Amino acid sequence: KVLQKILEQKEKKSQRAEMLQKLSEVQASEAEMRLFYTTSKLGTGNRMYHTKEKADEVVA
Amino acid sequence: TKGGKKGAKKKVVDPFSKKDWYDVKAPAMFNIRNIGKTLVTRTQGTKIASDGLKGRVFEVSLADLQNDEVAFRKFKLITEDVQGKNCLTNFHGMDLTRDKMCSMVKKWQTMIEAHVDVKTTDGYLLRLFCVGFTKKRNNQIRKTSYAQHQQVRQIRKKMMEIMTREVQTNDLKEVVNKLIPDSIGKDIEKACQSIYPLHDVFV
Amino acid sequence: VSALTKAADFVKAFILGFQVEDALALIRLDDLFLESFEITDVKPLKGDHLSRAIGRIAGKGGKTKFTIENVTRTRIVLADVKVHILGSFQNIKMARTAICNLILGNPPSKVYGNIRAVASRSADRF
Amino acid sequence: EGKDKALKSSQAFFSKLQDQVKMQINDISVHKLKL
Amino acid sequence: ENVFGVCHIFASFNDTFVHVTDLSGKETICRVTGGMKVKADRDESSPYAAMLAAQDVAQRCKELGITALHIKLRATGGNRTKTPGPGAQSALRALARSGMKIGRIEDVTPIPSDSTRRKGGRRGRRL
Amino acid sequence: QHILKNPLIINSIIDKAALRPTDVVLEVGPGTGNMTVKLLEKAKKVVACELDPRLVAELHKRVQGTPVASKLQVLVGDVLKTDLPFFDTCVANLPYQISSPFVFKLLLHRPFFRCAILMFQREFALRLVAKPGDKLYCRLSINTQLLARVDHLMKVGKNNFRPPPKVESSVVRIEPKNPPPPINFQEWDGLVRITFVRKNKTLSAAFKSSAVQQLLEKNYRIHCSVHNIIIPEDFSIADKIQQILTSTGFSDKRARSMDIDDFIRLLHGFNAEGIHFS
Amino acid sequence: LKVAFVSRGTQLLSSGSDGLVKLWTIKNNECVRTLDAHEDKVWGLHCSRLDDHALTGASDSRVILWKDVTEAEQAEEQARQ
RNA sequence: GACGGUCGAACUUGACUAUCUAGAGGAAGUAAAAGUUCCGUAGGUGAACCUGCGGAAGGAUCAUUAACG
RNA sequence: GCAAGACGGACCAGAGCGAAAGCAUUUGCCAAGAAUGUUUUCAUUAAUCAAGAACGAAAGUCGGAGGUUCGAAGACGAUCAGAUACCGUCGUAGUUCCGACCAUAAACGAUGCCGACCGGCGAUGCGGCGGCGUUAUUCCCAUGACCCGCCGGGCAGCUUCCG
Ligand SMILES: [Mg+2]
Ligand SMILES: [Mg+2]
Ligand SMILES: [Mg+2]
Ligand SMILES: [Mg+2]
Ligand SMILES: [Mg+2]
Ligand SMILES: [Mg+2]
Ligand SMILES: [Mg+2]
Ligand SMILES: [Mg+2]
Repeated sequence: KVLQKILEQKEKKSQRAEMLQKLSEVQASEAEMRLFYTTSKLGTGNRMYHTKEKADEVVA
Repeated sequence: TKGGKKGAKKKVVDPFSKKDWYDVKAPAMFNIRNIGKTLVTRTQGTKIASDGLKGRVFEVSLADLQNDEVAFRKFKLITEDVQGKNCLTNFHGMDLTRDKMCSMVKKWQTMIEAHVDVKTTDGYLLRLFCVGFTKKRNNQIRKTSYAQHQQVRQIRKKMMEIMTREVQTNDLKEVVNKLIPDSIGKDIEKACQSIYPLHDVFV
Repeated sequence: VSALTKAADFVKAFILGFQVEDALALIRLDDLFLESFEITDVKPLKGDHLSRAIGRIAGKGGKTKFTIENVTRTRIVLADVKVHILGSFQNIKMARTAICNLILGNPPSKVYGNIRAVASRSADRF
Repeated sequence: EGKDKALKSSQAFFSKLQDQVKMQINDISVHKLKL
Repeated sequence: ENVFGVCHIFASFNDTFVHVTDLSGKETICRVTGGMKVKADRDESSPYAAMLAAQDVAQRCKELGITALHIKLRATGGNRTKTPGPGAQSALRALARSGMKIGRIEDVTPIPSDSTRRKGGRRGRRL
Repeated sequence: QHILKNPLIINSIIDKAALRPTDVVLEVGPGTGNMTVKLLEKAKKVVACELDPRLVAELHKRVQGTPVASKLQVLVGDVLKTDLPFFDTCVANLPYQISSPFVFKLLLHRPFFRCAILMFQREFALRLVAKPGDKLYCRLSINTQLLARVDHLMKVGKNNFRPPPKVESSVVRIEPKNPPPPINFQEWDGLVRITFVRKNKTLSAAFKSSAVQQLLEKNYRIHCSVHNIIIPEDFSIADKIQQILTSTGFSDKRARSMDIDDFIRLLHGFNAEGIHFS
Repeated sequence: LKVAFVSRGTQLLSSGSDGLVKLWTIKNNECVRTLDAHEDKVWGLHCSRLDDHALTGASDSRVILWKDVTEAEQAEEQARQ
């Protein structure tokens, strides 16, 4: 069975290759990143949504 | 140590300048008619002093309404009409003081409570609450005076039918005259002697 | 003018269960106060656990009650689940802290060490 | 120097780590002595 | 005769409220809190702070013709403690010293029949 | 404060570290210096760090009168506050109060270090080395194993410390991965937090949370506005997430049994339909 | 609450919530003088075109006009010596 | 869109010309001031342990109390 | 003044009920039950039990419905005394209901069941019997409250001989 685990190992290595590749193109823009709310503020309740606009600063 | 917000503090003028004093009157049900004074702002325009003055509820001890009556019973009076510096009130409710209720509750006895919803002849719908306590005998050696559950239900059944009958047959004027000396509660105490002796029976 | 108010407090202390000589301080001094609370206020406790809480406050022969009794310069009456405290404002706070620690389960010996430190450190103790 | 702010939470850690990846990707005088 | 008013005393955990209204309780005459007198958070609930608040309230009613007061003592109620604190007692003492006439004393602490869970958990609070 | 008193344990920990002669050793909490003096024999330089000042003076008198005294260098203060000096290996009996922030401080330190030998509480250490499927697999494990290689070396008993604490101890070796994986770390943090609120729940039930659905719907509406995508009136955020979970085949999986590769698959499936956690 | 540059941008005038006005020298980071004439939050602070005079205003209902007396102070100390 | 005329700020490059400030030094003169024990279960990233819910004592009880001129 | 979700203080007792886990607002309905009373009936139909089956606090899992309060987790604000040691604000899952699972607790008298035998003394809850006297009274509803003696089965005590 130890031989089978070695063969199955290459499959995991191979599948990680394109899976990170496919994730790259689907990413969002930088302006879109700043607008999103973060999950770490879920415990605060509805108070995370009182902010109306926050990403108002940018440097060219 | 903290600056606080800019401004955020206004000059305050005296509000008593624009307000007027009114006299509140109790109905003819009680001996004493003048029960105090109240304050209201004048008619500025599109805001009526009479409108804000109506609907106010006053907590008056019955000792302030009768000459020699007990002081642990309170009456609720609500203003209904204004007649030129004379607030005119009507019966709105009745209640007992907190300390009187606290003192009645001992540890080695049974407490029976009942409530009804009965409409008077003149259309007033009322909710009445009654309370009673089991009484120890004069020659009793036993520590506790507990009533069995069927005895409690029989007493509660007699409470409701006495309260119901004494309200729907009379009108609001006659009911209040019964409430002042608590004749309803004393009638209930006599009727329940055959089931289990009781004391401190009150509405 | 304050005569009638002082007398009403005095009889109230006796009704609560305090000694007559003990309550007499309400007349002679002008800054004594009464505080009350329930044992269930500090911790929700039932049955035999509640009984052990009462015993921890009193101690054997009431010595635990007397230990805190003198050091805080206060009179305390334990009426079933109700605790009544007579003393000045600063001294009530010291006694209330010590009694609360006993209910929450601290051993009396640990409580004794703390109250000694608090009393000694306070330079002005009226 | 007050840079323990990144150690407060994991999201603060990843925000600092994300920017530190960016920097790696993007990336006395003789007069005083002789004269 | 004496003009009557109603005075509400709220002895909270960390503050004391002295509030005077009419007999109906709808019109506010004057309110002073313990924090308005003392410049510290230790002593907002001290009996001395309540005494100063009572004197300012008591003198104010004198110009307005109010001479007699009914008193409604109140604690926090609810799940929390049910009895008025020492600050409420000091305020009543100070009010009588000013010469204000005293009516009837009533405790108006909200007493739940049966209430929700109190904060603190199983272990307890106030250590 | 606790002092390790067993010389054999001190020797064994040093043996596990490579400790090349030219290496610079960073040491946190030398204490009396039993572990410190042996490192000075083999290491080019030892940068000790002690918060308590009186121990620093005690450390100096012990090394004084010895040839290795010149190599020792001492910093006084909190290491978490300040930048770490350049070092090759780290061997330290850490104060357990700062066990968590120090590990992430090491992972954030560039230039890279070869390895770090650290002492932790038994419960803390097992969670660090936990693999998927273990009861102790947690959010700390997946984040630490993402950026480093973590191994368990030995267990340390209570008797070895004076005074004896009531918890057990063990030794853990940490080696960072150079370079870190090329993923968006803000997106990675958001996904892991949602799944690990109840790590033994199914993913389908985890995403049915009312708090989670409200957060995901607002982020989706922001994303649609930026790209001018029209949202239908009858759109439900709950149906969209269920379709994504079915497509990835992760609806009945549990976060306790998910490794790093499964989360990457979940991240791409969610990002494909426009759901970005950030 | 307020900071103003004085003496050709070489000294600083500052007001605080306490009611004290502090004069600073930028080179040495040292408070030359502290002025106690207000008991509340000093919201307003202005200086003239010439550095002779300055104005202050606080939450207390008082407005105070200040004038630089450094030149008069140095005259009095020298005459004694 | 095109031309003239008029008043023209603001720019670009050479050449003169006024002040203010930067650090590191060198050679002097004054002065003697100053600084509780556990059970079951569910979690944890300032874990020498903590927390949520429900249990146990295998944990130190003082005082008043029928009615009532 | 209006709405929503939970909760059933004081009376509440070492009292009562249930196989155990457990069980507290009024009124109505449905089925069940202990003890007592019996000059009713059957006539041994019984005891203990591997296998097998029903139930089983709290927490927890799956699918729905809701969400006041409290609240693991998480984010913020602080972090004095000190062997003196875990706060504050917001508050995720949960805590509530309807269905399926899960089958564990210091789930204690740290103590198998059935039967027989083996000391006194009073109280207490229910049922029955007898009674000098007090106290209410019965259209319906109801025939009770206290005091004394006795008999059963319970919940608990104070004292003890032999063993
Ligand atoms: Mg009730
Ligand atoms: Mg359950
Ligand atoms: Mg549940
Ligand atoms: Mg659910
Ligand atoms: Mg149990
Ligand atoms: Mg057993
Ligand atoms: Mg019974
Ligand atoms: Mg009987």
